Amino acid sequence: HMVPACPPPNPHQVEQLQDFVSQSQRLFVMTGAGISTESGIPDYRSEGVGLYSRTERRPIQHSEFVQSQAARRRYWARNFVGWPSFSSHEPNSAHVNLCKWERAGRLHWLVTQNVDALHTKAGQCRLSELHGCTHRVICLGCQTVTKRSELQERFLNLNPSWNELTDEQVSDFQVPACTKCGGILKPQVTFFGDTVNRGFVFSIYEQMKQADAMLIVGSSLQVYSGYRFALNAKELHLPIAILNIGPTRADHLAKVKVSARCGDVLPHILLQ
Ligand SMILES: CC(=S)O[C@@H]1[C@H](O)[C@@H](COP(=O)(O)OP(=O)(O)OC[C@H]2O[C@@H](n3cnc4c(N)ncnc43)[C@H](O)[C@@H]2O)O[C@@H]1O
Ligand SMILES: [Zn+2]
Repeated sequence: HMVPACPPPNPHQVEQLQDFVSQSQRLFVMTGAGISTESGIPDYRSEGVGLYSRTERRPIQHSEFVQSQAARRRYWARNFVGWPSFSSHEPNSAHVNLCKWERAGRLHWLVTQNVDALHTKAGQCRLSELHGCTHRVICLGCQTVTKRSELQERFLNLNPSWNELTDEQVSDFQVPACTKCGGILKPQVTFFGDTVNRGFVFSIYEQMKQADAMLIVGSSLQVYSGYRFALNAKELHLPIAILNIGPTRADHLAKVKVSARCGDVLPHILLQ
């Protein structure tokens, strides 16, 4: 399964993370793909187990999606097949506990790199989805945003022989067009080489200014899109803590690092 193996969790690290969280009133939290491996969603870079470490998965480049009809067909045919299982994943105790922390007024804001909607399903309201969400679809022509669940029905009517990975296998596969303008639809996620909207970025940094600490959960921070927010914490003179099984790009900035499954540790952190 998808959770990398980890030595047994060290109690002293756990204690230091508690003390970190106790010192905070306005925690800024960043999560990545490690917070959803316990929900059955694989991560990308866990050594020996992530999609890029262990498999032939290559992300799609944005510019190829935008410039090639055939690339769009291959993308969408795979996304169509995977949607019923992908859409059925549930939040795990880590997402649930972060939502508790928000209810208690101790989590100031959370940013995720994940596109899986799990923080939303769990009920995290003070949330930014840094890379978007696969449950939303956007037209490249008019910017209208629709629900992915609604697109599925449309895929079924257009490709009824698929209800009975190369260009040849995808020939009988047609992609629904935008119903407002006839333009190209895309999952409202940040593909490789596309960049996050600068006003959105700027609004997340604005939430940081009032935090008093940062916690990173379940990200390698290898992608600059996420690591920049740890850099920003350091510029704000915020203490940083990490709860992550493998190494991260921010390990040198952290005051406290807990190498442990996040669903084993978070339920133990108390707010009183
Ligand atoms: C634009 C897009 S969607 O980019 C995606 C993604 O948003 C982005 C950033 O990736 P990430 O940091 O979210 O994911 P990854 O680099 O795979 O790191 C996940 C980390 O989680 C750790 N981990 C694994 N399961 C656990 C666990 N249950 N408890 C605690 N630690 C865990 C792993 O050790 C690993 O260091 O890169 C991709 O191309
Ligand atoms: Zn449109």
